Amino acid sequence: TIFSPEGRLYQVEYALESISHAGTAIGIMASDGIVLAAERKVTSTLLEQDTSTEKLYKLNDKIAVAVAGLTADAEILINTARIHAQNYLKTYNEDIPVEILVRRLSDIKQGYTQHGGLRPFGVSFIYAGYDDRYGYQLYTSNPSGNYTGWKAISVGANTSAAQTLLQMDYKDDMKVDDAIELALKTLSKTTDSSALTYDRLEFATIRKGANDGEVYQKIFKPQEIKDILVKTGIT
Amino acid sequence: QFNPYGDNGGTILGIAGEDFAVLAGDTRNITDYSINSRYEPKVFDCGDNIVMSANGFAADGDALVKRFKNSVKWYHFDHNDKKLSINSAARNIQHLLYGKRFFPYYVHTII
Amino acid sequence: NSVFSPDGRNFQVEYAVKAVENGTTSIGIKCNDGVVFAVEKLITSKLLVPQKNVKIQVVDRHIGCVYSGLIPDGRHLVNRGREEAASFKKLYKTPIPIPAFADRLGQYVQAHTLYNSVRPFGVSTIFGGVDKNGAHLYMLEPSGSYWGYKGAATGKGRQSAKAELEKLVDHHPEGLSAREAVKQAAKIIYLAHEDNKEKDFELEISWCSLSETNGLHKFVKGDLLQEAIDFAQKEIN
Amino acid sequence: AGYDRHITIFSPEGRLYQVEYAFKATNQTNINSLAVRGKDCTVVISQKKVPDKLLDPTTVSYIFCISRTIGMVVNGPIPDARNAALRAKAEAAEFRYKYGYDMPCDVLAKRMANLSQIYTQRAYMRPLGVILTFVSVDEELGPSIYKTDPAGYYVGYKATATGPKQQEITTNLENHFKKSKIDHINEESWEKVVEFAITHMIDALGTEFSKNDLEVGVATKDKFFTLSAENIEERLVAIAEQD
Amino acid sequence: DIILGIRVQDSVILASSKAVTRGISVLKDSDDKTRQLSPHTLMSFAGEAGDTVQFAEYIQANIQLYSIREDYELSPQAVSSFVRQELAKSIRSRRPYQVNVLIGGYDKKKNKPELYQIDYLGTKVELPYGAHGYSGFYTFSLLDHHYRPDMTTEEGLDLLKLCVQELEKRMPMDFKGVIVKIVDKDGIRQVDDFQAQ
Amino acid sequence: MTDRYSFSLTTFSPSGKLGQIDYALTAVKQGVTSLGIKATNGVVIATEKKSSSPLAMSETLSKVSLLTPDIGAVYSGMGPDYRVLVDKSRKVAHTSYKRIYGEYPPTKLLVSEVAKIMQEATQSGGVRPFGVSLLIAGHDEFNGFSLYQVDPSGSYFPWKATAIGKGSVAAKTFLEKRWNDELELEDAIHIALLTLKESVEGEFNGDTIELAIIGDENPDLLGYTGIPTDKGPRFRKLTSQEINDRLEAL
Amino acid sequence: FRNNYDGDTVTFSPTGRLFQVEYALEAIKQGSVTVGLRSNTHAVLVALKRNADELSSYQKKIIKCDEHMGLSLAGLAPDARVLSNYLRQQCNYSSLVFNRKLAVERAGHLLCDKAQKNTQSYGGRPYGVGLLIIGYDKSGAHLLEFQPSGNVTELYGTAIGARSQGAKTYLERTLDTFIKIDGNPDELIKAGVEAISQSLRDESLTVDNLSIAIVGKDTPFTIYDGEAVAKYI
Amino acid sequence: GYDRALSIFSPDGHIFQVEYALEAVKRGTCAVGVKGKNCVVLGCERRSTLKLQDTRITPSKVSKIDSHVVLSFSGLNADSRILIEKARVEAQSHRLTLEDPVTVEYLTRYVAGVQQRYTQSGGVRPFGVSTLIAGFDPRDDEPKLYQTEPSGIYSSWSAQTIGRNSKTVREFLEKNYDRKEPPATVEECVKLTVRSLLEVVQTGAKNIEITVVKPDSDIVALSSEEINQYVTQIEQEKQEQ
Amino acid sequence: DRGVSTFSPEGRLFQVEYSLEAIKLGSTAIGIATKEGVVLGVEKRATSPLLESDSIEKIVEIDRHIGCAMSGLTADARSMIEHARTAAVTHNLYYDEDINVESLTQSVCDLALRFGEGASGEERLMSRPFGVALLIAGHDADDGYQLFHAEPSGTFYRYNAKAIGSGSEGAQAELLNEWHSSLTLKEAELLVLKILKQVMEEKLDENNAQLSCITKQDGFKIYDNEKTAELIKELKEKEAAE
Repeated sequence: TIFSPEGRLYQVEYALESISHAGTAIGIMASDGIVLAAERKVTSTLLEQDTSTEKLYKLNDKIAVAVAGLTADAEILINTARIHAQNYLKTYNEDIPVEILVRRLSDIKQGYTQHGGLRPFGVSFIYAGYDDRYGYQLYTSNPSGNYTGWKAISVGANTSAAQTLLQMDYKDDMKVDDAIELALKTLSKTTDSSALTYDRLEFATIRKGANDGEVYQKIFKPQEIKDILVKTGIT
Repeated sequence: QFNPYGDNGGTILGIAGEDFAVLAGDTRNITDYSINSRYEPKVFDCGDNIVMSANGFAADGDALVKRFKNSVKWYHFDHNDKKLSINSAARNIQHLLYGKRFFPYYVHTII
Repeated sequence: NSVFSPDGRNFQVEYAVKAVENGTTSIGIKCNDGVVFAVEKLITSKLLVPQKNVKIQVVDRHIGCVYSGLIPDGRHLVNRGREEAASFKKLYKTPIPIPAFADRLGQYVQAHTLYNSVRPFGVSTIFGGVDKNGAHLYMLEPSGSYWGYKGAATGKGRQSAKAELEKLVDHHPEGLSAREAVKQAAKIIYLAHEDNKEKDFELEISWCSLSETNGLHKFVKGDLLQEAIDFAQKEIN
Repeated sequence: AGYDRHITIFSPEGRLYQVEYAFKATNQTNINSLAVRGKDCTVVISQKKVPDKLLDPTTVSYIFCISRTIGMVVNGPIPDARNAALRAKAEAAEFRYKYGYDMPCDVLAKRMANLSQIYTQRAYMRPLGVILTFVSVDEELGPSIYKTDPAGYYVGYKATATGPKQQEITTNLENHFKKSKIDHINEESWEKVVEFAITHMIDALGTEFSKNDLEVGVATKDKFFTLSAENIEERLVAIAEQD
Repeated sequence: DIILGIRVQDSVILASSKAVTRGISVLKDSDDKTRQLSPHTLMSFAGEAGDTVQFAEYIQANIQLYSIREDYELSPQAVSSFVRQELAKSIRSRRPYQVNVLIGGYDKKKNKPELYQIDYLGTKVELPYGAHGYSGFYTFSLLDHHYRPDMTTEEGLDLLKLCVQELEKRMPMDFKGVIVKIVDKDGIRQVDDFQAQ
Repeated sequence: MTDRYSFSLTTFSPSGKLGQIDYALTAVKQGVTSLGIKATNGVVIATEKKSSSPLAMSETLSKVSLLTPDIGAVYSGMGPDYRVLVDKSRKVAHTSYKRIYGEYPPTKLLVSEVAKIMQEATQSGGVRPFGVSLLIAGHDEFNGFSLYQVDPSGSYFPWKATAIGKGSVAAKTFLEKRWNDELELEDAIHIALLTLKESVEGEFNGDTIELAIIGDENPDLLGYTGIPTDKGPRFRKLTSQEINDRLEAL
Repeated sequence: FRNNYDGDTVTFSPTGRLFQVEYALEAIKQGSVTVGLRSNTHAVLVALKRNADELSSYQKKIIKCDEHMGLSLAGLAPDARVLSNYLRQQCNYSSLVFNRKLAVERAGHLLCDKAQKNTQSYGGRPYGVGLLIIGYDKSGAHLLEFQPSGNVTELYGTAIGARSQGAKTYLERTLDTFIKIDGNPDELIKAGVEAISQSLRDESLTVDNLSIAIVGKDTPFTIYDGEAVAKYI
Repeated sequence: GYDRALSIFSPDGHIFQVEYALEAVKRGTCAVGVKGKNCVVLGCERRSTLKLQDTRITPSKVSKIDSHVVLSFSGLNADSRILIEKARVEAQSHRLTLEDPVTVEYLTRYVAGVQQRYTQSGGVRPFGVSTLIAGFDPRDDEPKLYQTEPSGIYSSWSAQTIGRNSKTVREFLEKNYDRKEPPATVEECVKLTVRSLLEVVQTGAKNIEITVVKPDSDIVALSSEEINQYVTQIEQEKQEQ
Repeated sequence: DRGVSTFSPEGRLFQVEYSLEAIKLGSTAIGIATKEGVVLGVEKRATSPLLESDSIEKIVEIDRHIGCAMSGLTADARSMIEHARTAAVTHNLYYDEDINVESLTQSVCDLALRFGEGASGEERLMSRPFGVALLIAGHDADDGYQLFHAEPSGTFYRYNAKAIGSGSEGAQAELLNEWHSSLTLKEAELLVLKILKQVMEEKLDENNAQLSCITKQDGFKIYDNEKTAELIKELKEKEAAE
């Protein structure tokens, strides 16, 4: 939590460096939905994929996060973010606006930056959320406690390569299905694996829920990723 | 039940002349219908040409006179031996008393 | 301090010992119904008031303490010793047994060798007295280590004093009297002054004997002090 | 001066130097101890070395009566030994008050082991330079020996030894149980179990003992006691008229 | 202490007594028992002497803070839930706030007027019309009869006139007339001509 | 007296590593090999009882521990660190779960809790990470059987099968070959016994091997009859005798 | 031997020395000179005050503690304030609780113990001031020398500060003369004034230069400054 | 509780942590404040490492404190949030107890106070933030502009700038700001603000934003268009030989 | 690099010595004590022509009878002034009189001590010493007009005249000659102006230098720009003739 002669925050910079080695996560924002895609770091055949979660977490019913960094450090922050959402619902009888929750988590991170002599959390988040003030929203936060809003963004490994590709193929008027497609395509080319299989992927979407007028969160089942991997020409 | 207060009687009197003042009291200390003492002074020279009496409940009166005497001592320490003016004493005594607004010194005090 | 060196020793305790070795020399002698305490007071200047910078300390009414090293550390220790004696009496009514009092100082000193935020004590304390079953003498080193002694010595002249003590132990196996141990303590302090002698020194003796003091700690003054000084001045010439 | 040498943080090889140095410290007193189990008793023996002639030998012990039933022998410097002794007494009394039965040997061992484990993990506490051997006739387990070290390690033993010549005493005992083929000393009286223990201490150390070179603690059903010199002397006389 | 609230079709109207009485004297005949919580939310209050203004002003501060922090006005429903939780906390503390409130607001997101009645225990309920204390014993029945869910604001003001008239006939104490205030899509205004109308 | 190290002893280095965590894993490496295998009707966890001198009583050391009547744990790394984690884990299963919901936690959530205790030691002032890696095996009504690994960082992941410690790399390979998703429990035990024969030098028998299952409910291990609505704990420590019997037909 | 062992007070050096305590002692050397001496009926403090500029005060160096007790400082002045303040409270406690004037010797033990704790606590520094303590109690006149190491000693006379050794040498030899100045205040003050001279390359001692304090049998602790010290130059 | 002192003095008499905080400020994007005859104008720049942002939701640089006072900053963003929140609370708290909105001077003195406190407390680092605070005192019309820095120093400015290449824009402002005649209108005050930013930013596209404050809580943010209208005018008008 | 309250082998506290170096880097403050009043003068030193010069508060009122000029890291003086104003007001509340100037200074110097790593003080809530010195001037019935220099060490000194800041070595030597025990108030004001003019980096005018005094009869007044500009216009003319 000390300053460099240059005016940077040593431990923060080093935490970002840590994140740059973690499995890539991508957020893409459509006109009618948000996509979350994330890649599991060099795994094995015996690793259970069914009962596994490591990169995509449900925060409440209208907001989810993609994790890049220390799994455990994220579990801590996830759980207090889950509590903050419930506190807000209790106080106001309304679900928490996506930004407000994001600001709160970013403030917690900022704390470990300014006081207390404890190490920052080695965690970056992509927040996908919906609320009735701003519609669909995609946010990013990192160890420095800084947060920004995005049309498409990536965190973790190879963000330079990933960012270039997203800038190339993204356009404001996309549908969720094309965003899903774009998400996989980007990860296909920034992987450190031979190819991209189903068991190395986590996938989630925040849609307007087929037919209702209500918002739906879908954490893609193993088999469902395998399916979505076929149609888009990757098998 | 325990009653923290008592009444030791006595009567004090203060009269201010042009260039002098007097504070007087009886020397009798009592409990109910008994005499505890026929000579128990309750008017005190407090230094800095101030005389004080805290009449009523004698235990409370003594605590107060003690604390004011000491208040004078520390005034001298903290304020380069300056004489405590009678008005400054009075104000200081207000603060002493009000310090115990919610568990008072059961005394009528004159300086 | 909370630091072992690779040999298993504690280098901060070890350096404390050095400060002790640097101090004035002080002794204890156990006698057949009591204990005697003695210390070397360096006269830095003629300006010191004689008899008036008392180094021996009483704990409760029956325990004496003397120390060598950093005097403040010794005093700090006795203040704790006094609270520890008061606390035992308060709860158990009886005054504190000596072995019990030794461990109370023991554990306290030892605690100051456990954390890096505290430093060990720069004193070795000799202390003892008479409890419900006899006389006891103890010496406690900066590490918290202590044992019972027949005789004890610490400070600059510890070797020469320890030698004399061994001679006494070996040549009086039947026991030594309170009067005798007082005279001998005076001898041993004079003999110990050899290794710290660029300065003049004042003697100080205390005792706690079942018969000579009714089991209470007293300073040796007047006739009995001068008689001891004489005995020493005689057997040094 | 690397920090991983001064406080209990890991070294690159996943090591804790302070703990290692604490183990070194346990040998500082140059004393060996051993414990064995009888049919219905448990015996601890330790060398007693009184070098200084000025010392009162009666006050020089490394054996502690923790409760009515549990005895403890320490290998390591005395101040740390007494620290762990006072604590174990405290803990044994507290157990009885809260739970209404006597703290068992193995549980107190575990509790002290956990305490030591804490110093292993927290930076402001140094480990204690000691190995603690706990002994009793447990009301459920029978004759018991449990031993803890500065790492926070503890285990139960058929028999055991500690000190500079630990290894020689161990193999000596190992070899005895290999032949006798049982996990105890098949002897009715505790006196003969002590005699056994001393005998095997002698063979492994290559030394003769007088009464003032030893310290014996015995643990029987509902009592742990230490032996006086004259009790030891009578034991020494009995080994003399056979061996 | 009269605290009345009526929710018509396009607005909410609050009427609050103007008297402040300490012991044997009426100290003021022009008291505004009301704080504005946001451009489209109004709170009326009655209860124990000190707590009354302290509570309202504290609620006001918090809502204003929220507003500036998000550059966004909280819904009546949300504002009222905040207020309820506050009282619900308070009721079990060392010295509870003894204050009853009505919250009237216009929800711009829904284009609906809303009236909330909350007592000092933190009992919240949404109502077509509401009151606190004795005033309800007279009004509720009068409003049960004359009230319609689709009245204009002008009609709601005639309904209150009937309520105040009844209270002036049958209440023992002189509450020195009411201040009336409307909350609609345009905000909060005061009908400062109700007393001699 | 009082803690003077109120800062993290585990901090990021310029390259992005967390030093003390790495070194904790290095400590885990030197640890004795241990493994878990998930079957269709059970889970097996097993390890070696490396006895320090045959005078030590192997049974008196718990390397495999019951955490809840349906959950067990085994470790590699530092025994003392494991022992305290077991106690804290047992207690937290009660204070955070059973005392609230009146039922023992599901496997994934107890693991989540242990992971928290471990993460905290990764970040709190004046502490070093735990020098262990755990394998936690259990059953719960809604998730069935599961197996998890918890590392010094507080990271955890589920495995169909795995091994940790000394001969881990080699054993992961051995398991990969022998694991299929149709294994009965007795098959998994057999596979575990085989996998563990690679790591061990000297004697290899029931008195040097600790092995526990999470299987069927054991009604006679419950302690009481009369509430037919639990047939007991699913956790069972295999006896020295039971191991040797599966070694003869090995 | 001198390197990494002067970090804090919680560190002993391999010699067995506490360097932070030793460096604190050094602050005294750099402090202005002060003298203390007593007979059997009185005790006197003579302190030479030191000006920062020709336009400045000669900083007070004598602090009154009770009606029967007081002290003179050399070193960090703020530290003299903390300790004399503590001494005021202790004299005060003794008076209120026990109606007993605090024995000078006990005041010594109390200062020793307060200073000691700062030679053993991490994150705290030793005191950086020496103090001379005079008093008249139930056993007569007393003088004490306080050192921030915690070491306190009772003496007939002494001096601390810049070139103190001169005054201390003089007093070591004048011993049997001044001790017999009984019932003669001004002659004891004179012996004090003459004692402070043997420590002055500086110059003459002027009106604002000099500060004297006295306490005796029927004399409460009084400080004399300037005008009333002129008769001693 | 960790209270190990981070901000200490160096031999030359400098608090290095405070010093390196200024370095973080100079690293941050530029901000300018210029005050007119009946207004104050604040202007900011935006970086260019990425350009796939969602500007609808992304935290704008000029923050509202109360309805009549605004705060802009150069330095660490995450730090500025913490100052802004605290300033917003104090604003409300002052209304609650003095029955009056804060003066601009007071709000400044408070933020500068919080910044100072963080230069002398155990286990905390100074704010890598320096601020411009602008607006009008309640029921007053004389325009106010102030600046605070990580040390806690604060003062008022006819015009001022902070952040990267502030040196150059302060260079510009010193030439073109006449004390005798402040930019008499909203319009001619926004012009001097846009000019002064152009030296540093490059294209006046999605990189320059402006905010105007008049008396009695009148605060309007300009759009890309209305800014582009100043960008287009100055580049064409001020090119000729 | 070791600690915050550590001693050098010379017997000085490092941090205290280094704070004094910070004060040397500060703007000049001058105080002159007479028998008709005490004058305090400061150098504004705006780092830019755009800084509004009268928002430079380097002379502050403490009570009606006590004023204060600062030098160094002036933001550190905020809490000292706060503490002084409180101590002065509080004293009036407890004693129905004015605080003595010495007592007020001593109270500020107490605040200045409270620096340490949660030290064996109590608690010492403050990590470093103050980067600012203060000239405290005022009047009381007992000791009349008084000037004080209060360093971040916790030591204070009474002066007839004093200069602190960058120009202090040269200014103090000039004060040595010019000060006599019969200086009128008007004479003293001119001397402050003169000495400031010498040591200031800029040319002295009413915008970049501030004058103030405390008189028994009018208390602490800050001289507004127009009244000071006249004293300058009166100095240049006084020193034209000589």
